[PDB]
Amino acid sequence: MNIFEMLRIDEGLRLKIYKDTEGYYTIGIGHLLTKSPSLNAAKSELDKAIGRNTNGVITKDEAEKLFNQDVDAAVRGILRNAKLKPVYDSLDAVRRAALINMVFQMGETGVAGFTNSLRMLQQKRWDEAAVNLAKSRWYNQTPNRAKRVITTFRTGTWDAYK
Repeated sequence: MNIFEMLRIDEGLRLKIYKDTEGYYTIGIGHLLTKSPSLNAAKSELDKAIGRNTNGVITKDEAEKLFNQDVDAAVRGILRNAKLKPVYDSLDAVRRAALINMVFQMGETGVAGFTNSLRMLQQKRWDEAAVNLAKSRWYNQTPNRAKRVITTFRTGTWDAYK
């Protein structure tokens, strides 16, 4: 297991434009295209992202390329954020993956907003952090995924993805 397989499990793979859990146009392995309700706007974002006229359909190779870019972006977002970087640096590799997963799903700004959870994680108060993380719109809207990510923070193992 690793962050790529972890996110493939959580996000799946769809080669045509779909809507994510919030109703936003998305493609591939959880690649958000736009928050606009316009499919045409989403298609324009897709073409720009892939570098060709796609008409809403991509190949697996293309989906994987976007995915690699998006994981990279999540990691750099963490490292450039003054709230996220010290927490990330304090964590072991498995729990670092849990933090990347969160940023992949909700963005740097969103995760950086988990101020109290982040503090508990830096203090290595795992059970307390797990309870605090679940007191969130995140957990209430995507509870099974959030439970997997929280279990990863709580235990420092990949047990929730086996």
